[PDB]
Amino acid sequence: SIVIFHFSWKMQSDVWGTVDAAGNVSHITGGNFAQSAITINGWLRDFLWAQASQVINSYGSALSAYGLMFLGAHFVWAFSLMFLFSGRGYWQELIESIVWAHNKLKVAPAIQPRALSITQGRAVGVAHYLLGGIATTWAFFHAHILSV
Amino acid sequence: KISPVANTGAKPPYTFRTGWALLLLAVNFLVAAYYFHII
Amino acid sequence: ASFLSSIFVPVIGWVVPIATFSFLFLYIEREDV
Amino acid sequence: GADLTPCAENPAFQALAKNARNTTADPQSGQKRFERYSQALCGPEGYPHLIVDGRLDRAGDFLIPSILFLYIAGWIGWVGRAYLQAIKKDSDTEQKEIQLDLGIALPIIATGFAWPAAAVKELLSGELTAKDSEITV
Amino acid sequence: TDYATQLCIFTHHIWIGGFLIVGGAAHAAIFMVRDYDPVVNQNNVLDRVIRHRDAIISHLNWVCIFLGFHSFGLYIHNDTMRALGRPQDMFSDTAIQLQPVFAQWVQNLHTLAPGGTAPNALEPVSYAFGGGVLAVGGKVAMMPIALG
Amino acid sequence: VQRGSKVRILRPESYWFQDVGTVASVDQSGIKYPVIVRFDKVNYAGINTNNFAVDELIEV
Amino acid sequence: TKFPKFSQDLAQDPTTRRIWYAMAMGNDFESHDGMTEENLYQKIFATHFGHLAIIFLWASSLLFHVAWQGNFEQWIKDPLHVRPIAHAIWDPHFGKPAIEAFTQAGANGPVNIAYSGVYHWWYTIGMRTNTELYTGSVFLLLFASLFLFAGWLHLQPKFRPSLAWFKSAESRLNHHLAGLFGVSSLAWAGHLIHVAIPESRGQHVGWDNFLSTAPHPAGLQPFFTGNWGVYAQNPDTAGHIFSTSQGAGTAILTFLGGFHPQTESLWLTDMAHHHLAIAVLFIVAGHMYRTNFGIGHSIKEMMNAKTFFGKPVEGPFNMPHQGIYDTYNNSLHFQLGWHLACLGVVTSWVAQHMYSLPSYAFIAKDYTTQAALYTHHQYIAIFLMVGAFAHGAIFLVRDYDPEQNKGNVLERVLQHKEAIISHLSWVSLFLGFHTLGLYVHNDVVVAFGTPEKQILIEPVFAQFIQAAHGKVLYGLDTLLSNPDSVAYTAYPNYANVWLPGWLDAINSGTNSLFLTIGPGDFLVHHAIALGLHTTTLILVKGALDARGSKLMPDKKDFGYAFPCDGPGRGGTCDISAWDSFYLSLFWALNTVGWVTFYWHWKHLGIWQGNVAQFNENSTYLMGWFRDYLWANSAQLINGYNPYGVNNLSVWAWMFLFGHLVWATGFMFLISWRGYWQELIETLVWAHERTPIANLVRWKDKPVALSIVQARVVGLAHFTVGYVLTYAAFLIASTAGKFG
Amino acid sequence: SHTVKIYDTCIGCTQCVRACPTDVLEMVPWDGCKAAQVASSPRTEDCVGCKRCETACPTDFLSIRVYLGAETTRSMGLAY
Ligand code: CLA
Ligand code: CLA
Ligand code: CLA
Ligand code: CLA
Ligand code: CLA
Ligand code: CLA
Ligand SMILES: CC1=C(/C=C/C(C)=C\C=C\C(C)=C\C=C\C=C(C)\C=C\C=C(C)\C=C\C2=C(C)C(=O)CCC2(C)C)C(C)(C)CCC1
Ligand SMILES: CC1=C(C/C=C(\C)CCC[C@H](C)CCC[C@H](C)CCCC(C)C)C(=O)c2ccccc2C1=O
Ligand SMILES: CC1=C(C/C=C(\C)CCC[C@H](C)CCC[C@H](C)CCCC(C)C)C(=O)c2ccccc2C1=O
Ligand code: SF4
Repeated sequence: SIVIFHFSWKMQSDVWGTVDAAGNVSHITGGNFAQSAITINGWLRDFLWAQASQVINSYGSALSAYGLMFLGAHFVWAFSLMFLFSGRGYWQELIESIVWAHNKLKVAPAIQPRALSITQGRAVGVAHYLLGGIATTWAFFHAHILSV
Repeated sequence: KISPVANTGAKPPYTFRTGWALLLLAVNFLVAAYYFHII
Repeated sequence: ASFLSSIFVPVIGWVVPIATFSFLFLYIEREDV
Repeated sequence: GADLTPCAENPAFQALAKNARNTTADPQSGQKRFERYSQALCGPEGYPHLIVDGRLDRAGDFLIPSILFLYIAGWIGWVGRAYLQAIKKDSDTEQKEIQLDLGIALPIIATGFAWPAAAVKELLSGELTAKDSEITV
Repeated sequence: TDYATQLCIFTHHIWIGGFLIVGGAAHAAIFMVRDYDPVVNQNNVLDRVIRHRDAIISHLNWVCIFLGFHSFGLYIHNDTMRALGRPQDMFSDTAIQLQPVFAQWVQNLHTLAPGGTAPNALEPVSYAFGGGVLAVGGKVAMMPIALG
Repeated sequence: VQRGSKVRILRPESYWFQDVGTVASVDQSGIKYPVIVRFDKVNYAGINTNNFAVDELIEV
Repeated sequence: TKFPKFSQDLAQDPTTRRIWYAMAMGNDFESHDGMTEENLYQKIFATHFGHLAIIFLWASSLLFHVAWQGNFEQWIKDPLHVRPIAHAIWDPHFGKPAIEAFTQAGANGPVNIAYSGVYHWWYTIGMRTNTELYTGSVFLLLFASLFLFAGWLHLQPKFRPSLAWFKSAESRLNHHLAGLFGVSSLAWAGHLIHVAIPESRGQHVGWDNFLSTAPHPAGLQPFFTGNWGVYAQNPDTAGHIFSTSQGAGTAILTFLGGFHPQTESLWLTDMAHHHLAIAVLFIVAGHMYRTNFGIGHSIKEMMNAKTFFGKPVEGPFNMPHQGIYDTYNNSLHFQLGWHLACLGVVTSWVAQHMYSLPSYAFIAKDYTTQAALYTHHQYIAIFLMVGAFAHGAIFLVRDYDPEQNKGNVLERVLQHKEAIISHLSWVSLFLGFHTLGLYVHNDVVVAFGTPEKQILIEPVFAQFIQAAHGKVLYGLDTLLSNPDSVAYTAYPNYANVWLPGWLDAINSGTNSLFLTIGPGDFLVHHAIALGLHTTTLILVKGALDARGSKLMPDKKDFGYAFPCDGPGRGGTCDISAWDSFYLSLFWALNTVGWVTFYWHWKHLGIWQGNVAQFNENSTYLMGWFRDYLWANSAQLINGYNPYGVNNLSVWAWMFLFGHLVWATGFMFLISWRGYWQELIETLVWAHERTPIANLVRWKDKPVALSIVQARVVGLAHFTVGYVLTYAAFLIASTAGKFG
Repeated sequence: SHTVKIYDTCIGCTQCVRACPTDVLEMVPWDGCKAAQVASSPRTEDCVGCKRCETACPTDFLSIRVYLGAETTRSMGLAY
């Protein structure tokens, strides 16, 4: 994820841009990479806060879905943290109490319910953690250049 | 087996439970009557 | 009066840690307490 | 409340109706939408704010959709319960949950048009102390 | 000229290769638990690697700690100094500078290659290494990527 | 109890507490927990059987 | 080695685990080796005194630095346009541009601006000079010195109290209500009448002259003669100017009920009248009990009672409470788990009132202080509420005897344990499916360019409560808004003296008192209900399952905090009752963010004079990212820039600091031990095989952190970053803009 | 270090003693006239708390239990 930013911010700053017939190049961000890409706040300020303006303001336009896809990924990401941080022991106990309610109303299932395996819980998380991460910067990359 | 998991000692009508519930229910209808400007 | 901060800040950052960690380390590594 | 007014008196609703943003393929879908939302109450934004108080005047806001769900929802649950209990009598119960026996399910799915009539009829919904009680307390 | 395609095309393949490389390590372990025969692997290159696995990992652990301090810590030092109001103590281009002379060194060869080494070439292989600004319409297609 | 009869458990610290099941076998011996029982519902391990004492069981 | 004398087990550990676990359970006196109940209560009693000392010494610090390094004099002359400074700063690392940035609020050297609100509290209460603060600090130093001596005193054998003295419940409760609460409330009315209120009207009243000057021109005879109305005879005027004689009224006790116009704060005259009424009821409440004189109630008899006048009853409310008195007094965790809940609610009870009813002068206009105080107490309110269930879970484990209870309400609770856990799952699920989908329906439908189709529904019945207090903006004409109603004018006794002042404050709209609720306020209120339900579900489940559950029936044996039971039965990852506390605190923090983002964005629109941006854009979530989070963070990230450094450089550094700390916890949460201990074995091989480093060697063998330890370390990181991050945003966003 | 407690509900599966890596367990003859055998835990210092035996015991709830306690070099599995 740092490789794609090192490509994204540099080319916008140093390479990609508009050139005049005289020979003067006006890059997209104007050489901010030189002095701002040496501090973590500069990446937070000049790359994430600045270039994401088109995404949040995409509502009511053709790029409005990118604003949604940029956001729905954040949900899917934090949803990963359920399965990584937690453990099956909690979840099977909770399911046990819920099974009693179905036994009470005689809606008990034949296939007895079971919590997800330990390896699966780690698996389901990284699936969400990555899907939420990649899908986030996917829309941020799209809407930024599609406007610029 | 010292403690029964299930409770015992109550009849079908449940007079004591229903009496306090209807009171809590009546006051709820009262506050609604003030909201609807009935009173 | 501002000279007190010049003497109290460093001892809090240097002297007190060095004294506490040095005592605590030798205390926990002691064989008989 | 909260500076809530009817639609036509509100100038905001009058302006938003011009900017149609036709949803469907019909060209006049945008105008027909705003005209239909004239019945509701509009705030300073011009967006209709629905009152779910329970007023019979505003019953279409919450009351009518509310009943439409519960009739559908009880249809789904009552069908699933009867199909599940019906499977329990047969020999291999676990397999039918996966590979559905349509001979049993589709008659049950046909029913449920009147689930409350059947529901009140079953004063015994299977509840007893014979369930999973699961260490002493 | 289509800056949208270049980042998406660059970003896409960069992620695909990362996923596949991780799969290569997974199946390398699956081979071990399943198909590794000690009779076949007797004092070969593989058995000899398993027998000193501790030295391989312990030194790699040292490199990861060495770099992570001296790669991310420099950002922290610049972030700390810029907040302290000491912009001359940072690791920057005007302040203390860490120039990639070896990359600047290799860059210069490819610009001067079309003359001397592989002389049949007219232009440098890529204008990213060096040369002149190429302008398609108003957009710049590629230009020298300076390294600082 | 009789072999083959449907019986409920009262032994706590059991997966099938207050659950019905058939008696597969009964050991005519002095071993504690002689009666053998079988079930449809598995525990977490997947065993579908365990031995119980007669006092801990009420016939259904 | 014997580092932990409380544990022979940890001391006989060759690894470095002994160092970490010793830190953990060094405060757990119940687990200390050779600890009886008598020595237990005595050791706990002395520790309270030392903890009490740390409070007053910390209180002394606030007074010392504001006296030595604070512009309390200059702030009094212009409280609104002067920034209070907490303390000086001496960092050798600061460059010359930074020192110029922090030389703020008229300080010769660099200094930090204060945001606690003590300047408004010390000013309102009667302090007007820096030397007066020096006396408060020195007084608290000696006041703390008494407790530290008392704590050491009561550890000696002649002075060590007995266990029966500790178990005396009626006496402790009888004295606290009357003396601790009541007399302190009575005393507080004294300072307000003798010091604060006179100083508010310009009369200097210090220790030198409090005996000479009178609080009222009439003596103390109107109280004895029955002429109570003399004290409320002439009130302060609307044009009264604080700390001055202009518009000064002579009354000391009044019941105006509204806010002061100038300060936008409650009347000092009403606060003195308030605590006096409180002290009476509290003193009256004290004498109820049976302490020694034979007259009073026995809680044991009241709980174990089984009869009405003549009829049989199961107990109070026909409910059994046989062993509740013994369960309460004998179990310490029951009291602690109980008291933190009561204190946690009161902490939220504070915060809800401090922004609504500011009791200090010129504090509502100081927008940053008003926000930090609300965020402070609400964070604190939840740790106490979360800690309450943890000890409630611990009590069920170790301090609970089923035979002693045998049929009380507590035994009756746990018998339907499944219904409590089950229905809680319904409530949490029933909220989130429906609450989120409305945010999501509004997000999408606004994104497609049709905002009118948003599901907006007014918080109607909540308006009816606002209208039921006199707010006419909604036009419901309910009880206190309608003059014809009986509540507006009490027909038997026309004594509603509260009504004139109260109706002015609500219907003004200038202050924040029952602010205007809208459709955006609707959904966020239900989101809060989910955080409180789901956090309760986690805590209630583990607590009720603490003694046992299906996957681990014999959970009582292991204890509160154990890592697992093994890969058997396909699980056991997080089965303890400790892990329920663990997973709940994530919600308990998140539940604040929904509360504090709601507080911050709603107030920023009010303070800035733009109420629309909240009410308009708070329905769809994208407004929260764009209008609230994205925009307000502009000055923060620009704290230190390539061009220079402003006064907000600390918060930016703190903002990134919590981010790093928040992410460092993800390691201990995600990556678990078995990967790490293998890595440790390699480093051990290298050090034992590196030639020159063979000389130096560990005495304690290095091992990976335990499973429960890593959980502790991970959450502390998750929490610290959650705290410091929002703090820098809360302060810098409000302070840089000043509302 | 640890404590491995064996309860009355054993039936002599011999699965616990096999699953143990450190040979903490042993099957001994029981004085029960009709009871074939029963498990034992003679060398408890070598227990490494891996809970394999708890996974092996097929009773409804486990006849054998491993309660964690004071650690040492052997229990923590430290070759160093
Ligand atoms: C290399 C980075 C660095 C360093 C080393 C410092 C160092 C310092 N800064 Mg500082 N600062 C920095 C960067 C740095 N700054 C940056 C980038 C900014 C933003 C512009 C600031 C802004 C700043 C302000 C605004 C202030 C300081 C202050 C201070 C001093 C605090 C000393 C003190 O009270 O005791 C140490 C402080 C503690 C709180 C103790 C440690 C706390 C731990 C977490 C808890 C303690 C218990 C512990 C865990 C148990 C073991 C200990 C044992 C003894 C029991 C100290 C000299 C203050 C100052 O001037 O001095 C009064 C001050 O007010 N700094
Ligand atoms: C206010 C009253 C109060 C009292 C008297 C107690 C007392 C007790 N609690 Mg308790 N607790 C409380 C409130 C209280 N708690 C609250 C509010 C919560 C909710 C968070 C808890 C949650 C809780 C849990 C989950 C557990 C206890 C346990 C215990 C017992 C052992 C204490 C222990 O492990 O040593 C204290 C050891 C520590 C390591 C504490 C300090 C660690 C902090 C978090 C470090 C933070 C890092 C740093 C300072 C910040 C740096 C800042 C950065 C900017 C640099 C003890 C009886 C434990 C037990 O076994 O009970 C029998 C247990 O498992 N409590
Ligand atoms: C931001 C979060 C974060 C950070 C900082 C780390 C840090 C680290 N991880 Mg890691 N990890 C994380 C999240 C994080 N992890 C998450 C979320 C996961 C789950 C996927 C993992 C999973 C994981 C694995 C599986 C492995 C690591 C490894 C490592 C180490 C690599 C060595 C290195 O960079 O040198 C250390 C560099 C740093 C700590 C960076 C900051 C240090 C600054 C520059 C210095 C501090 C200043 C000063 C000294 C402070 C003094 C203060 C004084 C008052 C006490 C390092 C300790 C590897 C490891 O341990 O092997 C080496 C490894 O194998 N991690
Ligand atoms: C880890 C990355 C890193 C690096 C490389 C630096 C580097 C530096 N910092 Mg810095 N810093 C860092 C992280 C880092 N910082 C972090 C994380 C913080 C926040 C806490 C700070 C905060 C900070 C402040 C506040 C200040 C500095 C300053 C400095 C400078 C002076 C260093 C000094 O006096 O130490 C002296 C160093 C040594 C005595 C030992 C260094 C190690 C030697 C070279 C090891 C060599 C090993 C050898 C090759 C092996 C031999 C093999 C054998 C077989 C022969 C220097 C440029 C100062 C400054 O003003 O900067 C200009 C200063 O005041 N730092
Ligand atoms: C009248 C007699 C009397 C008094 C005054 C006290 C006073 C006290 N006892 Mg005590 N005690 C007594 C009789 C008395 N006891 C008797 C007879 C017994 C034997 C039966 C005991 C047995 C006993 C034990 C066993 C313990 C105490 C403890 C305490 C202390 C409680 C901690 C504290 O300061 O809370 C202060 C509490 C308050 C101020 C009230 C609660 C907080 C409310 C919400 C504040 C009001 C709201 C208001 C808005 C706050 C604004 C704040 C302002 C800054 C803005 C306190 C010093 C405990 C202690 O700390 O150990 C020393 C303890 O462990 N006592
Ligand atoms: C954004 C992150 C996130 C989300 C969404 C949830 C959501 C939930 N958690 Mg949770 N949790 C999280 C983070 C999160 N958590 C973290 C970080 C922790 C700390 C480890 C926990 C710890 C935790 C515990 C300890 C517990 C929960 C519980 C719950 C549930 C409460 C029921 C509820 O409110 O229903 C609302 C549910 C939702 C809003 C999500 C439903 C899914 C969506 C809306 C619909 C799905 C359709 C899908 C889009 C279409 C299919 C597409 C196809 C590709 C398959 C719910 C599923 C509790 C529980 O389950 O008990 C009932 C519980 O006990 N969680
Ligand atoms: C006996 C008696 C009576 C005589 C009473 C007389 C003649 C005097 C009694 C005076 C009293 C009762 C004085 C109270 C003294 C305690 C004081 C003054 C201080 C308390 C301060 C605290 C606790 C801490 C305050 C803090 C500090 C220090 C700060 O600086 C900031 C605020 C805060 C943090 C709160 C009368 C004739 C009536 C009846 C007969 C019996
Ligand atoms: C939530 C959670 C669970 C519980 C998760 C469960 C039980 C997921 C269940 C997902 C689906 C929704 C179950 C039901 C699937 C039905 C077939 C869907 C009905 C069919 C219609 C939709 C058509 C774990 O088991 C776990 C284990 C280890 C670490 C972390 C965790 C963890 O975080
Ligand atoms: C990194 C990591 C380790 C290895 C971490 C180790 C060995 C800790 C090393 C940290 C050293 C000791 C420095 C820490 C110093 C702290 C900054 C201050 C702590 C001192 C307080 C007591 C005052 C584990 O052992 C582990 C175990 C289980 C789950 C996750 C993990 C895990 O993530
Ligand atoms: S916590 Fe670790 S040992 Fe315990 S069940 Fe989970 S993965 Fe297995």
